[PDB]
Amino acid sequence: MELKNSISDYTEAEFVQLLKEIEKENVAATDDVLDVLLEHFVKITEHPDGTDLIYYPSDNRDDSPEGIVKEIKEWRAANGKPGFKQG
Amino acid sequence: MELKNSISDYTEAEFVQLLKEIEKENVAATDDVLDVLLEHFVKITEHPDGTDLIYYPSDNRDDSPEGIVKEIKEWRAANGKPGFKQG
Amino acid sequence: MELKNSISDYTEAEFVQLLKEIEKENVAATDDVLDVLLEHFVKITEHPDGTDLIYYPSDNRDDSPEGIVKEIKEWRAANGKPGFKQG
Amino acid sequence: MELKNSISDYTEAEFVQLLKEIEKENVAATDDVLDVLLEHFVKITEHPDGTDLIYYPSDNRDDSPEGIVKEIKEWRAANGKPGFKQG
Repeated sequence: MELKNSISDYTEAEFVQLLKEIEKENVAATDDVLDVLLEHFVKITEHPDGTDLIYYPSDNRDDSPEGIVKEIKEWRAANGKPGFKQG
Repeated sequence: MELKNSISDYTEAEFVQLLKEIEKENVAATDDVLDVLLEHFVKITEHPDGTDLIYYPSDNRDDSPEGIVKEIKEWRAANGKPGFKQG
Repeated sequence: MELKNSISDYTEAEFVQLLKEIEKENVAATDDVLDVLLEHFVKITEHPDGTDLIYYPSDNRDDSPEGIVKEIKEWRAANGKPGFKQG
Repeated sequence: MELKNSISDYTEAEFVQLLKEIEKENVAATDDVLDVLLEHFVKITEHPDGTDLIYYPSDNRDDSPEGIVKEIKEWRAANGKPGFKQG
């Protein structure tokens, strides 16, 4: 197992792909994979709003993976915390 | 016959027409009008790629006035920037 | 922190200010801050010449912050890239 | 010209000098320069508490460039990550 524990463990491209899986499982017949991916997303982002980031986007941004990534990046910088794996 | 300050001064159809006009200017005798048009495109879109959206387009997107508009709306939306006027 | 990952995040004045700091750090007894600012400069400008603009000015151009800024301004404009924020 | 891409490029003494300048930059009304140094700090250390290390120090160690450096050193060694250049 090649486990990712924090956001620095990720690159903006790998995180975008994790968000695409979530979108894929959101439309899936069952929520079994979805429930686990949501828990992982909440744990690696450390953002207080949790899954609200996915389900309730602020009016300005959209709920695309890129818009969510931009939201996280901005909030990590604002709070002086490390972001993704820079590349 | 209006001076357009930003993207919110354009409806999407109007912008697609502007792109069509850029195409014709591309084959005109001089670049005098083309250059003013290209500078304006950069100004209103604010996209990092600039005129590359027209000339060295993303492969995962269709090279057409509509493929161009799509990319523009998506990048702006993802980035929290205002889009086109309604029409 | 506030992220400024693009030239459009700076007005020309803020950029001249940035260059003024580089000018100061360039003659300082320590180079630590200088090196961080030089990498930022190259990354936000995207100019193929990089730091040569600061150290090796063209024959009619200056290595003053105002002249380096003018050179970036024209270069991006000529190449269909977005410019400085409003101011 | 080498560019300090990681903590491996810094000896402890250089890093300390870097934090000393960040601490005066707080005196600097150019948050633009300070924000660039802070982004670099967070990037090279990859420590969880990011800028908290400098601003909201744990009252467990000393609030000084040398105290911040010992902690990073400690955390990196505890985490199996590369440390500072020897010198």
